[PDB]
Amino acid sequence: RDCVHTLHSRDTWLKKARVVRLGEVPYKMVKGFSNRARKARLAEPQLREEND
DNA sequence: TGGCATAGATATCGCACGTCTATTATCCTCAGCGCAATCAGCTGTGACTACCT
Repeated sequence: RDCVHTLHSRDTWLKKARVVRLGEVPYKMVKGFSNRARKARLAEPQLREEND
């Protein structure tokens, strides 16, 4: 479990008063969902998985 | 007598079927500007009268 870690978006990290370091690799590329993003993904499902 | 298949008995994990509160950028309102026919005051012009010759 100590090797299992929780993650947040860069915007959510900033909300948590955290700034991602330069060049940091994405620990998890996952589904992205925001108002404009959600509507765009509903427009076409091919990029719903491709957002990451 | 003894090796073990063959199904009775039983859970067991996977696929599928219900809710739930938010990994992140809206909807009306009042004050601030604008545009077009009167109306009035600044300025020009004529009528009346003062002054140098």
